Amino acid sequence: NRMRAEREAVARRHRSQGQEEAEKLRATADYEVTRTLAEAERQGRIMRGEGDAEAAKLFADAFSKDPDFYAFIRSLRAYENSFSGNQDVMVMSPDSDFFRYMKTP
Amino acid sequence: AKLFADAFSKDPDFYAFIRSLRAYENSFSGNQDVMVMSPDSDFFRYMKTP
Amino acid sequence: EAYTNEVQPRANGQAQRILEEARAYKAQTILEAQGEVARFAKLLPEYKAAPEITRERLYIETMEKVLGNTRKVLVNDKGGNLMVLPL
Amino acid sequence: QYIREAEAYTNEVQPRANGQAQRILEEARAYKAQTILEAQGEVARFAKLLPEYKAAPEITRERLYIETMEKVLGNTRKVLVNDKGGNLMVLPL
Repeated sequence: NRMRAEREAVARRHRSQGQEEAEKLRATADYEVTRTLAEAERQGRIMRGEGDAEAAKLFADAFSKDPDFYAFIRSLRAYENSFSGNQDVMVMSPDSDFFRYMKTP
Repeated sequence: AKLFADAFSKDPDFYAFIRSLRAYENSFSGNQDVMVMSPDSDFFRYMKTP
Repeated sequence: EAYTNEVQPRANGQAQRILEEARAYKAQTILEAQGEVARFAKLLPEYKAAPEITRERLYIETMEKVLGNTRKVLVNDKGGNLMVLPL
Repeated sequence: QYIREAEAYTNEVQPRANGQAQRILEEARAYKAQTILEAQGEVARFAKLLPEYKAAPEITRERLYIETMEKVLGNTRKVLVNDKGGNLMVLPL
């Protein structure tokens, strides 16, 4: 039974060593994917910046005319968007700004 | 960091502004994070009578 | 030979992909920007005609929207008590 | 048999450790390559966007601020309660 072991040990070595090389090459493959993924993302940001950068001059002049009214209409819209859900509670009072005609004349 | 340092040293306040804004959405992404606002709060300014 | 000649296509296709992909965002960004720019360029002249009325209507309209969904309390002031009761 | 099986286990695990070593070594290289390239892309965005902000700082800041607030506000539990009444509890889970 001892002879079996010594051959069996060599066998596992030959089997296990081959596995090791797989890991080495497998890892290098992952690096190449990461080299191209980042490269692509870099080119994207460059163009993706020009996009918002190009629109920034448009928004700038459009809202420069009246940034107080733009903030008013935009913030009013933002409230409807933010308060879209029913997870908040508006704790007002019967004399609040909106509740001005809620009192007896 | 070298590229960040040079590209952001051009305007530190603006980089902080843009980076600070981006950080908020990444953290508050979940609804579990509650925000106890107030009507007086600077943002909630146009939600009142004009 | 023929090993490197095939690597380039893979990246070449991906390169043109992002180009068009990012160009679409920029195209949409410009387009959407112009639309929003035109949206405010049409309400501003009419807003200046009647700022108080336009502000009041938008405000009252905006209010009934937020209030329509969010819950309300309408509790009298001068009381420092509430139960956040979150989850 | 315990000794015979033991030698197999020792000889089997040693080559596997070497393979794992390269994987973590290679992953660090990929991280380094990804971070440098990613930084360059972000730098370009900031470089192109910076002049736009300098042209209209208040409008750009206000536009970005309102937009930023809307998203963080939409994904949170707004309260809108007079700060006077600061009587609340955490109720954690």
